[PDB]
Amino acid sequence: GTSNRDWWPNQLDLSILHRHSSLSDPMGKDFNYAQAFEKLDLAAVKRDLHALMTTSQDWWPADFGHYGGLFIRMAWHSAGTYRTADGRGGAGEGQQRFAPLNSWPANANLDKARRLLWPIKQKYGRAISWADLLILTGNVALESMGFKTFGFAGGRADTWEPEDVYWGSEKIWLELSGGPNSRYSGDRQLENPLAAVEMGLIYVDPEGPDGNPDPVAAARDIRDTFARMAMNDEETVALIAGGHTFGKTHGAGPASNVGAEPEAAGIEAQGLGWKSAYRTGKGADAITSGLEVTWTTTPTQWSHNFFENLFGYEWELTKSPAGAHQWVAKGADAVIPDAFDPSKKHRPTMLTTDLSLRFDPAYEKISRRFHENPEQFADAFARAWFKLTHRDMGPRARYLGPEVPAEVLLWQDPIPAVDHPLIDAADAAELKAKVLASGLTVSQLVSTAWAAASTFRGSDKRGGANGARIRLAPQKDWEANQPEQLAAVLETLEAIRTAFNGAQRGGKQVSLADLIVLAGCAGVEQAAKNAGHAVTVPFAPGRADASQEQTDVESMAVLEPVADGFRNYLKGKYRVPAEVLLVDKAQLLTLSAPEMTVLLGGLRVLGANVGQSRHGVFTAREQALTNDFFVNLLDMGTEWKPTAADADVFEGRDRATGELKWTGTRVDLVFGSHSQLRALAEVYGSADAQEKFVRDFVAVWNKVMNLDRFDLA
Amino acid sequence: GTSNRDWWPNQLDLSILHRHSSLSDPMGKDFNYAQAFEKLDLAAVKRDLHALMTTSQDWWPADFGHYGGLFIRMAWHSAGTYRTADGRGGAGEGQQRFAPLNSWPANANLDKARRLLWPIKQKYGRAISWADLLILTGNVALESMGFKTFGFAGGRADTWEPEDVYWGSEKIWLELSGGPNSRYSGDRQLENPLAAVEMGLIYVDPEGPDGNPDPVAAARDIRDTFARMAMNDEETVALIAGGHTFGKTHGAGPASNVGAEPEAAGIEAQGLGWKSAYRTGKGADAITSGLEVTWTTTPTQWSHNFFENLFGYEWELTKSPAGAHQWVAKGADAVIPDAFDPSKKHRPTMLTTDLSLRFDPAYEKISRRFHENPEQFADAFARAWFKLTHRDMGPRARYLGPEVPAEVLLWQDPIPAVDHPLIDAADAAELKAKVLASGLTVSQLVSTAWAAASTFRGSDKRGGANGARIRLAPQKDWEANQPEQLAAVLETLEAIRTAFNGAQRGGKQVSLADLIVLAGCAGVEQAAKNAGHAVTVPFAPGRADASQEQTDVESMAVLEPVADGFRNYLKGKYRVPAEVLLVDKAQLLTLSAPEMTVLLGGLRVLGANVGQSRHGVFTAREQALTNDFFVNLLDMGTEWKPTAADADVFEGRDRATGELKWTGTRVDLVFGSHSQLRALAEVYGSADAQEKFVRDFVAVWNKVMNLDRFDLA
Ligand code: HEM
Ligand code: HEM
Ligand SMILES: [Cl-]
Ligand SMILES: [Cl-]
Ligand code: NA
Ligand code: NA
Repeated sequence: GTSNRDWWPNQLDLSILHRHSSLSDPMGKDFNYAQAFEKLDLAAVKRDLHALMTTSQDWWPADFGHYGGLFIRMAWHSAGTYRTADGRGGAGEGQQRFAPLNSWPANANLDKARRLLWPIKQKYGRAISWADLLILTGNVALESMGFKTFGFAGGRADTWEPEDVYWGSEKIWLELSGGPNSRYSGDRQLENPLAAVEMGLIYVDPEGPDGNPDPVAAARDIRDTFARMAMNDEETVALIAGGHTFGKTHGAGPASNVGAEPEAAGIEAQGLGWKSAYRTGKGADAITSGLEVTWTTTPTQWSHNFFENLFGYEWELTKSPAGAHQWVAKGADAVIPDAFDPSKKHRPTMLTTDLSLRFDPAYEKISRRFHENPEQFADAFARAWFKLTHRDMGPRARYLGPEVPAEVLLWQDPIPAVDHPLIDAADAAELKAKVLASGLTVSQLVSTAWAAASTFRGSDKRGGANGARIRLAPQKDWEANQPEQLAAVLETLEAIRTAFNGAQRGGKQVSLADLIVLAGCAGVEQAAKNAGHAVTVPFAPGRADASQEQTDVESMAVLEPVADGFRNYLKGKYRVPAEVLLVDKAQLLTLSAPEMTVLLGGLRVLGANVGQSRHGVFTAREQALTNDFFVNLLDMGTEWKPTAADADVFEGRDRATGELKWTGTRVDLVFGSHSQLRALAEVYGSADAQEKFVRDFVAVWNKVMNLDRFDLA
Repeated sequence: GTSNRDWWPNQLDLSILHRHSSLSDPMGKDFNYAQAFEKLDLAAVKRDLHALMTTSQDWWPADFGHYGGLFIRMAWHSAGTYRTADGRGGAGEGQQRFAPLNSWPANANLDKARRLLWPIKQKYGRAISWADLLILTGNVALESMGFKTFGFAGGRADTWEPEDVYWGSEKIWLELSGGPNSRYSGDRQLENPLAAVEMGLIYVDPEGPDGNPDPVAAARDIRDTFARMAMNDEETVALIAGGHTFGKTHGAGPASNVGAEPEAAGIEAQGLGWKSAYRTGKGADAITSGLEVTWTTTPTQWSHNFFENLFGYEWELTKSPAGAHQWVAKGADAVIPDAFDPSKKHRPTMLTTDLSLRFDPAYEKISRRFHENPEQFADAFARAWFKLTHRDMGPRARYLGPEVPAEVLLWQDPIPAVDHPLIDAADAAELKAKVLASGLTVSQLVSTAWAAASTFRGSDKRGGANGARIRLAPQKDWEANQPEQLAAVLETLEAIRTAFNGAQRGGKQVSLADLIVLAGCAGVEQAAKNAGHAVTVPFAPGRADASQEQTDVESMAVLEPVADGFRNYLKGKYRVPAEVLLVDKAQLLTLSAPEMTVLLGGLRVLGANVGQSRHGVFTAREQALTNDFFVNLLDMGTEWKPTAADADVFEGRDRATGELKWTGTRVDLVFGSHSQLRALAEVYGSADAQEKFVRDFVAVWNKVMNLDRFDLA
């Protein structure tokens, strides 16, 4: 059946903005997962999970009689898809249970792991999400095997369809670099936003880069991909060596014995995949990655044996029974237990990427320190495990249940608690009048609030105006934020703030975070008045100001908007067309297509463009809140053509005279070209639509202003 | 970016069930288009459209100084995509303005026609939909040129994204038959549900079948496609000759001059396409189809000159300036006006498909009668034009405005007026108790009501339980409806009805249509009580009973369910797997994926299967409304394998013992296989889900019962 994507494979895709509708959700529209979770008997769930660890099922027998290593890998892979570049992936949506991740080659046999958990899921129902369950199971696996975890938070609501993520452009699973759709160019430079070396891997190839078994070059891939997952060297070594303290890999026979992944399997497979024709196809005969490595002498118990083995032997390159590259300890005795036959022991083995932790010089120093100081290792691994499995959960306000660690961690972008009365409505009116009396213009107030609030992304719930980080490094210096203009607004607002706060009684004070937002609201009000409309814009106080010391400058860098169509900004030339980057930003903002449309057309007329660019400013009454963008964009009296200087800038001329009326970019003109966007623009450009436009603009403006307000959840 | 559809191109696509979300709709959740339309000054809109007909724009100059022919073609094409097989296509959703239909080669230059109407659309805003405006414009065209239309109804609400329609499997526009994705097999048998001879055409190729200019063979393709659009020979001849009374074709130069269709065009083309390098690119130089024919001596005035020319000349095969096959009158004088140069005239010309109306012997008889009696022609054309443009609008209850024709037409599947008091809540309770006391079983009652209500399709708003047509030919004899069992139920209900209605005063009576639905409601309540749960199922009276004489038996044939997964029914073996046909049915029923899931699982345990098949009946308490379908389907204690006799029937055995527990079809087991469906089944299969399951089942049951209830809109 031929589709629109077949005929016009490059047209923009707006269905990414309309996922996750109430239509696909089986829960009623008022269901609140946090409320369900908070009444869960978490202790009961944990007891059942502890029981499960050693309850072997014959359709996928437990190695060593204990599923803990399998479950650790399952939770690690749940979390492991995370990319800092866009915040997409991670554990927080339970996406391992849907395509494509349920069928990635690196997730082979995790279908079995998930299926082992169905009885517990069934028993507790909506009070524990799959998303929470995968991580809690990993925690219980660790605790069961003698490792004390740093804590756990619930609150990951389940989702009900696949998330739209760019995972790469290869058309072949596990394609090595340099193909027609390579993710690598130059000196092994991985394309942003990707954080894995091959399509269908988590981070790196366990055999080495492009299959070449060099530990030193593998380390370079490890460092790069883990950094793209928000992890530094100490965290990386702790996580790899911690995880590989447990369990084993599976490669008992040739890979050609393994059949179709879950999404390809027949209907009778009932959602499982990778059925194997090798011997019994399971247990002792399992094939998952094709590697056959068991790291420690006690694979079901926390130990310090990983680093003892890593440093205590020299290593020889060998092949598994499936033909994959791996390492075996020279001259060792058979000291590692077999998973099924108590009469069999094996020599210590390692992956190429495990050897990276000894042969990369920076990792070697950490590894040695961990070998010499095992308590350091344990604490680092516990902290890293917590970070790995919570890094996409957002502010601490979203963390639920009795095991949330009290310690505030820098990567959580912490926001101080408020410990004073908040401004009320009379105070808000007094502050908005002060702001408008200061001389700050509508363009300045809207631009500033926009810059502050629009760093939010719903993928990992980072960013937003809470914290007033716009005033700190690095946000204060981002080009899109117009650092010189920004500084002047902030000084004026800080003086208003100081004067208001110094006049108060009791402890009442306004934060700068709240004042930035409220000043934006006053801008919008003023713009509506400029257009002859009375409009009140809603404002909710309660934001606090974070410090520079609470603000990791290197972690904040990934929030920098290099493309922000809402301010007609593009920091450089990119291969993806600007209108696709606009839709991508709208998705991170949680906007629908109508919301993106209304928002952009209003911002253009309020003066929110970077540098005061006239591109898309289709009005003769700038700083007035009108639907002029739409009415003028849709006027067939104007003809548009690209400029000779720049094919991405367009000139709009009177059709009859030739006279220049406007200029615009691709992000402006898409609204007149894309047949779905244009249908939305037509609603707002109609004669009956001015009041609708104003009211829909205020609603979407407020939405953006509140995106990070989980304190009001 | 590689997508799930790239990796698994045959997996089932559930996003067809989740279109039209409140996310994508720019109007607020409370917008009601009928309430807007009812206050539109339709007379004023028509005056504006009348003026537009002779107000030429220089970017697309009006042939003859009159846009009427262009607008008639536009309205005809808006309607002309309709297929009776599934009800999909037609003018009722305004889909011409979205992909793919906006860019079909047969719709070339209708982009210009729609753009001409933006000022009016803009002026009247949400009070007239695009969908209604396209049709209205064609009526105003006709009226402006001296033709009396049959009437007009508003009420077609606009849509905001493309509909999911199977238009064929070809990957090339206008592909000739016999390719690797041919839509023809056997002796020129067009595959169902398609109603056009090539991809991107409306009905037929104007040059002849596969480009062969034989009018006799063309006539076969005309008859077949028009019948697949619900039009008979009289109506077909009336429509083709009626439409070709007006305007002209456009083929002034070679087609290689014409550029990209709108969806492929550059951003600067602002939604238009087919830009032409031939001379001025427009007006006297226009190229649309590549044909260059002007049919009558007065292309801007209704006449009977089409038939005067068709029968008063002999015709010679010729070529247009673009090389297309067309016909010219032998020996004729230059009597046809030129569209722009008042000093130039031309000989009469015709398409191959126009000549079909004289050289097909059946058409020739109708065409001669129309030639001799042009008043017969005018009335047939007006009736056909109304039917064409309204055929997908649904029951007459949906028809809005002051020009609705009072004549009731058989093709409307008309429902008599109700002229008596309706039953109240106490009456409904009395009737449900009588029905249950009669001995009719839960399975009988549920199956009967399901059979009656589930003929609805949202594509053209035909079918449903209103009318009690289940008791008439042909519904009473459809295999899926189990004719002998259905007859026994209907006799019992008719006796209850007679007794209740004979006891009343005051003229209160209950229709059989209502009692069929009410009795199904009693069954569902009884099933709930069998499970230990008291629930009330909502019921809304006001359906009426249609007669046999008010029922077109041949038009009702396309509503027969040949595949109904909700009753585990497949009338024969099809190319398309049964789970794909289930999703197709659910889309016609307007169900989401959660709604489809709940409904199916509940119908399985109520005894709704055709023939009392055990397939999918995963319960030991049949006729009790429980979630047993889901709990048993999801039990990993059961292993599934296809049977040797039939690869589409599966046995479920105990994994440990081999003992046979169940049988199922593809439609049952897809809920345990597809990863999104399985996620939904898991919710309803959980230990906390009995209350939810019952509530959600009752709600979707009531939804299905009420699909055709536009009297309650
Ligand atoms: C450079 C990074 C890493 C690579 C290349 C890697 C590679 C793999 C491979 C190839 C397997 C075998 C799959 C199979 O055949 O069953 C595996 C197993 C496993 N990995 Fe990793 N791993 C990495 C990091 C991690 C991390 C960070 C953790 C957790 C903290 C982890 C925990 C596990 C465990 C527990 C197993 C054993 C599974 C079982 O017992 O069934 N690994 N690793
Ligand atoms: C066998 C069925 C039919 C065929 C093959 C056919 C074919 C065409 C073609 C090839 C064009 C020329 C497009 C262009 O070059 O501008 C056209 C024009 C047109 N057709 Fe048809 N047609 C059919 C039925 C109808 C029907 C049912 C009507 C309306 C009742 C209709 C009304 C028109 C009008 C009014 C024009 C002139 C457009 C103008 O003036 O711009 N046609 N036809
Ligand atoms: Cl994601
Ligand atoms: Cl459609
Ligand atoms: Na994420
Ligand atoms: Na339709």
